[PDB]
Amino acid sequence: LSGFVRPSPIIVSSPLSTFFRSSPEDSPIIPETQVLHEETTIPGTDLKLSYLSSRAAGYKSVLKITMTQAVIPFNLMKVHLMVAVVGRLFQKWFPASPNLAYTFIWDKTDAYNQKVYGLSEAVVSVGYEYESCLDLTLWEKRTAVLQGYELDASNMGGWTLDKHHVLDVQNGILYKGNGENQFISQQPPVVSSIMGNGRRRSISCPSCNGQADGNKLLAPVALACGIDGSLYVGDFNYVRRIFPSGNVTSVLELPAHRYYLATDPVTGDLYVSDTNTRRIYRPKSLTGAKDLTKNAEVVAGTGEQCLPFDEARCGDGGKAVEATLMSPKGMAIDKNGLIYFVDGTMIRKVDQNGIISTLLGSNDLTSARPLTCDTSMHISQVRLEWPTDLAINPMDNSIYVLDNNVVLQITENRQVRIAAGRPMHCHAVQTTLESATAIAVSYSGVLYITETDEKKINRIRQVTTDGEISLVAGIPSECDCKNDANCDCYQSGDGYAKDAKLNAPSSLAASPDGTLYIADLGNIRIRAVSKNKPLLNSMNFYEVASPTDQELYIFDINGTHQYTVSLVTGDYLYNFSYSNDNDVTAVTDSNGNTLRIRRDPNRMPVRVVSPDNQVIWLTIGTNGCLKSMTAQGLELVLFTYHGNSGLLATKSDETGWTTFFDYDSEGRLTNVTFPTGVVTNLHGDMDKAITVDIESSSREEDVSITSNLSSIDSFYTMVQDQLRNSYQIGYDGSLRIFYASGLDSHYQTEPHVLAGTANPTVAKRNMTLPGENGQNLVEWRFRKEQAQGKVNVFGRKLRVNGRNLLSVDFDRTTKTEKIYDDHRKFLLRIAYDTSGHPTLWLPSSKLMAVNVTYSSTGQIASIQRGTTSEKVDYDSQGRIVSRVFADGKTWSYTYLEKSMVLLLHSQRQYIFEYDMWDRLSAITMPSVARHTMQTIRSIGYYRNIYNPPESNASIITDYNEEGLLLQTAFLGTSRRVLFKYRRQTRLSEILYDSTRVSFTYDETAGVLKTVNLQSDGFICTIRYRQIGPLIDRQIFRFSEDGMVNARFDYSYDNSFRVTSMQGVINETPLPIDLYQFDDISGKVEQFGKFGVIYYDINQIISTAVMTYTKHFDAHGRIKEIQYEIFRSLMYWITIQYDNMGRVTKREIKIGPFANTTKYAYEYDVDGQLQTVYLNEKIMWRYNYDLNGNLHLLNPSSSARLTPLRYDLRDRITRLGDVQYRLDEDGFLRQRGTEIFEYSSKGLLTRVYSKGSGWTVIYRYDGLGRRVSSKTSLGQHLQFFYADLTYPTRITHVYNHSSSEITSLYYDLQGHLFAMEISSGDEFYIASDNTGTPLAVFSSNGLMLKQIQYTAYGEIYFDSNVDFQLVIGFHGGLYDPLTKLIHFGERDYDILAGRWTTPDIEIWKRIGKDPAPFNLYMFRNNNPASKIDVNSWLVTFGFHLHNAIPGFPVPKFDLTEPSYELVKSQQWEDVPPIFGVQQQVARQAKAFLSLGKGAEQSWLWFATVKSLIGKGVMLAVSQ
Ligand SMILES: *[C@@H]1O[C@H](CO)[C@@H](O)[C@H](O)[C@H]1NC(C)=O
Ligand SMILES: *[C@@H]1O[C@H](CO)[C@@H](O)[C@H](O)[C@H]1NC(C)=O
Ligand SMILES: *[C@@H]1O[C@H](CO)[C@@H](O)[C@H](O)[C@H]1NC(C)=O
Ligand SMILES: *[C@@H]1O[C@H](CO)[C@@H](O)[C@H](O)[C@H]1NC(C)=O
Ligand SMILES: *[C@@H]1O[C@H](CO)[C@@H](O)[C@H](O)[C@H]1NC(C)=O
Repeated sequence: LSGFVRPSPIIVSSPLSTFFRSSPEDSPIIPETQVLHEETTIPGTDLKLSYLSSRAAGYKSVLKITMTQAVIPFNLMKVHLMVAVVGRLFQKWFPASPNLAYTFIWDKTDAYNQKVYGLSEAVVSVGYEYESCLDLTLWEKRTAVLQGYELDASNMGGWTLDKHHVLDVQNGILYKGNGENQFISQQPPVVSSIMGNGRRRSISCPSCNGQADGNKLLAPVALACGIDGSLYVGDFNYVRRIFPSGNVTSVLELPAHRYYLATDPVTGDLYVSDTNTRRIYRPKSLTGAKDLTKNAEVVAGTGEQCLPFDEARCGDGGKAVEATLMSPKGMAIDKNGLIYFVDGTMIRKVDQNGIISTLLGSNDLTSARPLTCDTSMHISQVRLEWPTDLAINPMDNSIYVLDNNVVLQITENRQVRIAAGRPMHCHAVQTTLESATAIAVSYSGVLYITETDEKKINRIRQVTTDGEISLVAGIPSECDCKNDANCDCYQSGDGYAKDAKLNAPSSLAASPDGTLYIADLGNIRIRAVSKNKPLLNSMNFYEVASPTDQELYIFDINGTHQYTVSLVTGDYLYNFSYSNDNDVTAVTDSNGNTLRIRRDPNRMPVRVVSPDNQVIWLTIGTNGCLKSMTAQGLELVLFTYHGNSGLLATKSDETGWTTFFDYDSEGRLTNVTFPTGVVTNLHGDMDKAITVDIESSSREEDVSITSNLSSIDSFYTMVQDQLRNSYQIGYDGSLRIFYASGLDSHYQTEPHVLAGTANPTVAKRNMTLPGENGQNLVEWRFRKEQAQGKVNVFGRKLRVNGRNLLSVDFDRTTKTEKIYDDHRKFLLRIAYDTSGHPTLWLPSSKLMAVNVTYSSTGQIASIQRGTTSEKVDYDSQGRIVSRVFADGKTWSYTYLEKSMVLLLHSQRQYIFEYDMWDRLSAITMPSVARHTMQTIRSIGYYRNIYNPPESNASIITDYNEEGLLLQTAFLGTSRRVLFKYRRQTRLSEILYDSTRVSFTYDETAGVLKTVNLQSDGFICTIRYRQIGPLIDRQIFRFSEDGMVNARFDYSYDNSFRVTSMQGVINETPLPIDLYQFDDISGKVEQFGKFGVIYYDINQIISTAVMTYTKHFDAHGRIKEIQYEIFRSLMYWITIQYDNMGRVTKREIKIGPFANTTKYAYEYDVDGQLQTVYLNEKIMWRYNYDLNGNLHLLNPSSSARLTPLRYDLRDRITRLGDVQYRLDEDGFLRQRGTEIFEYSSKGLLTRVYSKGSGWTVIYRYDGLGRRVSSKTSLGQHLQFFYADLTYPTRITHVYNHSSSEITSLYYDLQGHLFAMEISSGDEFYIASDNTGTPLAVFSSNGLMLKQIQYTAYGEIYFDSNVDFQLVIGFHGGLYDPLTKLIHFGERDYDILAGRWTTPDIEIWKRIGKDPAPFNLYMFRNNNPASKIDVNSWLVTFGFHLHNAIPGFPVPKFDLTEPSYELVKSQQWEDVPPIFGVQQQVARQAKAFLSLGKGAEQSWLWFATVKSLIGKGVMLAVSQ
């Protein structure tokens, strides 16, 4: 019976529900499983709720069973498909057909109408039928996991509370409440040593029958499974029955020593393959007879050795007892009861009677054939080579025989197929195997091949039912265990099976609960690679942790949630009381925030009691599910469904954002309709990979998403028509990424030291640029100090590329902390509150002790850095009421009915309206200037409508549903900026009335290719070049006459540190830069030509002659900028601070031997510079109007009282004699004879003068930056920005009139200190705290220029007006002709004393924390001071932007970048679109985390009851 090939099933399962939004305020759609994830919020507490449609009843798991790729053989016509589930048994007959398929839609339901829960393994039985032998039918059975019903956490009508948790201790699933379903059983398995240690024991065996957990062993060479869980151990002379208890007895007394064992499933008897005595045994008393030798019933062989090779018999045909045998080997026994023993070199059969027969023998020299590498062959025409082991699959009644590293399976069709392994004659069938010394197979069909050459390979690679290999046990070791016998081959006891280091595994055995038993003779133990189980402590809890929130959870006996523990400090956070049916009813935070909740007699929540004593009422549906959350007055959120499916059909807010949802019968979200009109279309389909196709109906960005779900990883795929993103996700969480840019990061997993093996932790990040030196390696080292049951000192160290950076050694002795470095430079002791909050910061080396206590309602109470401090109070709602300071100042947050009135100490009222979510609705000044505000829902986009008082000139920012900006518009002059988006869901095309800035993205990589402004004959194109995502060459090409071209070249060294900069500007190359850094600490050793030495806070940016030191204060800020050239005193200022930190006394001794100059800053109670002293006289005053309007002042050099006047909108009208003109839409239109042209970006473009007759034009790029300034008088400049760490910090200035280039050098903070001209000149600048140039020196130390600045930094004293400087007051670009400081985005006026461009995003920054503000206020009217988070690494110098990538650089600058400029250095970390990007966002945020009302997607202002009402859909499909 041969020539009949085995069938080919094509089966797929459904993917699992482990993909949800990280910060759930952004994305509702995860098209992995098309599961809707929706957040909602309870008032008073940041605790949330969650929706997850995997909990829905209609979420039916799909098991797509297709049968053929139309290659049906000619003699096959019928298909008998059968499906075996938990008690549901489906059958359906088919006549055969090309590409005939079937979809089984499982109800997650037993046939006895039972809600199954947790994991389930349904068995698929694909059966075919031949035309040749109609009696013989095919059977190829597999398994397939299926998700059951998820366990009800809180019985919220299907909804899920956020920080609630429930543990499925039966199936091994942690159902989190945020949306995660941590599958404990799907993790990599746990090694647990269960018998003795590596020491030996002699032959006589004292203490031979008691308990065996530290019992010494002789040589365990064989193991065996059991239906009683009995582990029959072959300890070289003794068979020992390990009971399912502590006690372990002994049974029998006895290469050829290594006998093998067996176990009947249907009976409890024990079988011995004694090779030495040529017999098969069976004991009588397993508990123990008198003698251990005579407890052995012989089965076959009789000791006498049979014939070697003869085909007649060894005693065959007759009785099995009377026959003789030659060299028996390992064996098994059928579920029927047929024992099959290896003897000699062939398989020999014994039935229920004593009869030795043979199914497959050997010595068949008619078929001494090569190994049939493709198909099956005849039952008696197979040669065999060293079987030596046997195990049977009870699912298929298989026979797995280890034929020379190749397991050749034998099924009931009397055929021989390769199941695993490939010999020398020619997936697991693809690979070759070495030193296969034992086999086993579980009850799911998975094979287990141990491989031990005893030289760096002591491992077990499994083979599943498909024929694919996977390393599941045995780490590849480095130390040899043969030669180095004194090598600790035992490592990581109770670690991971991927991590555990074995030493010659001998035998395997598969218990029915999956606990695979490893016999290890090197370290003489019995390890058990079992399923992952949550631990049980001494108090019988479940200490399950997850450092995605840095938390430890503990559970009760049944596994429900009791406390929540912060994982590092071990201090308790939550208290969860229950009802009598163990359902959650109250929380209690460490500050007593008691979100209590009562239930129906049917255990259904109705009211919700908030910690700010607010009741929140709920309802129920006809399907027993929640419909609507209600608070006082307003119905907050409305939800309706699709009948009794439990699927969310409609989501309504309190506004009218009524989204609809559509589904199939299988529970797949195919259409999400947003009330702007933008819908999405999802083509769900199943193939070789599970494919979904999202179709945004406002774009052309159809994303194809396939899913290669393997038994190794879950290798997903994101495709946008050329760009392929694909992520490796391990079962532990080994998170490896294939971008299209060549960047291949790899996250690794480790067990937590406090938690155990039920917890994967990211500790090491591996990251791969496409290139040579693109190998970052940042690593943690977790370590505790254990003392008497509890953790005392938990330490951790961040390490990049080998060496220590930060020694975070937390202590629990007095709840202190010690963040430090090994070189004794850094020190920061942080004492903690008893409720788990950092209270007192104690740094050292002339620093200040910041102790910060906290409110009893939870929030902050008072910060105090020594003398500088402030105290606040609070209502019952946590609202701050008064804000007193340390200078006697005090603020009054005097609330009203849902509106706030800030009162200063000088009677200025800020009337703020609010929404229920506390957005900005209307803002009233101390005058009657009412800023009424809207947020509406239009066709395709939101509109944030701001309205100035008595104005139709509205500024309106338009947004998508993701929250990307679309359209800003100034409705005064009807100017507007359009954004067009291309395939990589990013900004492509700017458009404002003449100008087009076409971005484009690369096809293979996906980086920003071009930045190409086209406005006029002026062509402004910018092209890039990278190593992966990090730039190497940027190209500046122009096309007009005078303007020049530039191009820069970078270099990296074994990190993401920009090492050497070299560019060429107008065909003139520059000498290279040397940014010599310090990766021992994160410092900066040298840069350019300048050397930086630290003295414990201090800086000395010195050269061999030019020294620039700074002596910081006791408060962490700048205090004394001393500055000597040729080691002689040339410049030193000192600044002493008040109890507010503001600058008070400024003794600027500028000049070598000349007269000193000093100041004094008399502020007011409003906290602003009102009057300024010179050295011995008052010389300035500054009055202010009701709205912070500077309306009387002293000028630069004159002593007049120049009046100023203002209108409703705080638009400036007059400075003394000259009249200003700030127009209808906020742009500065006329200053005297000068009339401006602002652009639609809010950017100054052209300045022309009618009277004085001189024009200034500012050509800008597409990034909103300043490129070139051309005056009509002859000064013609052009800028170039060689920095990418600070992409607005300018570096090189081209001068058309002199054909010379000025290179720049800034300090560590950002202050200017040096200028080198590329025509061969050098300057040594010295700057103040504000960052502005005061003294200009040559290389000879001569004062070439001295400027005395006023309170707003316009010149009233100069030593030379010829040598001008572009960079002026507070580091911005100063122009002496147009009298305007150009910062990064806006333009400050030295004459007006305020801004010119009104901010739009100031309302986002003032809606959170209110303050004395204005639409044009400069530095909160504090024009000489710079700055609490109370501790920073940059203060003691650890500038870890260079060491650790993905970390935000401290932005100690005022020049803000543009919106399109932020998007440019954003390489591929977009706001996320798909759910696998939502998992890499957690493991990049929680890894980078070094320390210990809410909002929406840029919905700034208060909501409007718009035209699309609450309960109606508006849809636009392209
Ligand atoms: C919870 O555990 C208790 C004992 O620990 C047990 O009696 C009870 O049946 C379990 N289940 C529920 C739902 O209370
Ligand atoms: C989903 O949307 C597409 C296109 O609008 C439509 O053809 C399809 O019928 C919709 N499906 C459901 C279930 O509403
Ligand atoms: C990091 O990954 C690269 C390639 O992805 C590999 O060559 C290197 O050995 C890895 N290093 C570590 C420490 O994992
Ligand atoms: C802050 O520290 C000082 C001494 O360092 C102590 O007297 C004072 O009580 C502390 N205050 C708070 C609120 O911790
Ligand atoms: C540009 O060159 C002219 C030529 O005299 C000079 O006066 C001016 O100061 C230069 N400007 C800069 C910024 O170097």
